[PDB]
Parts: sequence; structure tokens; C-alpha cells
Amino acid sequence: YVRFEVPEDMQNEALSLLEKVRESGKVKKGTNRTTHAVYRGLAKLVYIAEDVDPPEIVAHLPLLCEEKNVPYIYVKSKNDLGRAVGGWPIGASAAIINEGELRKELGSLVEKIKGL
RNA sequence: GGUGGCAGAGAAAGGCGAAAGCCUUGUGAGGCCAUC
Ligand SMILES: [Mg+2]
Ligand SMILES: [Mg+2]
Ligand SMILES: [Mg+2]
Repeated sequence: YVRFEVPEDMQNEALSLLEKVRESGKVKKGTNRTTHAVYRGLAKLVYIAEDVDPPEIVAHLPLLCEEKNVPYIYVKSKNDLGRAVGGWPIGASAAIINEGELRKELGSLVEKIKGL
């Protein structure tokens, strides 16, 4: 149900980046708080898992991100996404709120996301 | 308890059970507010 294919090296970079931002910035795990952050203009980068069932849970997020000028990327499993964020290791979506020390790796990854 | 609104937790909570253990929880546990 993805809107564009994300190659594995980008998914790997996105998740490694989320692990680092966890340490010095601010992350939100879960679709209700991810959606809220997007709507409030506070999300820097949104992660959407591809194995979300029922898929309607995350179906509105890509469009809302585009309307809010928020870049978003898909990753393979909500388990990988949850583990990268920490805490309870499952999440259908997540958002970076504060970039911490990773502004340059994030901007470089979003450049690649637009390239797709 | 119903409805509406917050917030965000797994070395974690609440539910059921004599017990074994099971159920539910970032797909939102406990909690808070308003309202019926
Ligand atoms: Mg009810
Ligand atoms: Mg309800
Ligand atoms: Mg509600």
C-alpha cells in the first residue's frame, strides 16, 4: 500500500538515523501522536511501516505529510521501527520531532527521499 | 458506566481465573478533564 518504493539501503539508513536521534533529539512512537505532530507542523521526518494490518491505520499519513510539507519514508516492519525508537519495540508509525545532533544526516536522507 | 477531549507506557499496566495460565495495551494500558 506504499506510495513509492524505498530501497533497502535507504531503509537501513533511516532506521540507523532514528537510533541516533533517539539519543540527542526527540522522537514520537505511535500513529495518533505521529499524526498530531504532523498536523501541528512539529514533525521533521515521518516513518511509516509497510506491514500495518489493517492498512487503514496509516493510510491517511502520506497525504497529511504532503499537505504539511513533511517528508516521510516507509520501512519494512513495525517491529524494526519500534525497536529503533526504543521502549515497546512495535510501532506502525513514528516521527522525529527534534533532530538533535543529526541535522546533516537527516537532510541528506530527505534529499534522497525526494530523489525517489 | 456512556459520550467528547488530553496525554503517552513494557525490568510497564489493567482485566479474568481455584490453579495452570490466558486476555487487552504505541493498532494507545493505567491516568487526567468535560459531559450524560
Ligand atoms: Mg465504552
Ligand atoms: Mg469511545
Ligand atoms: Mg476520542
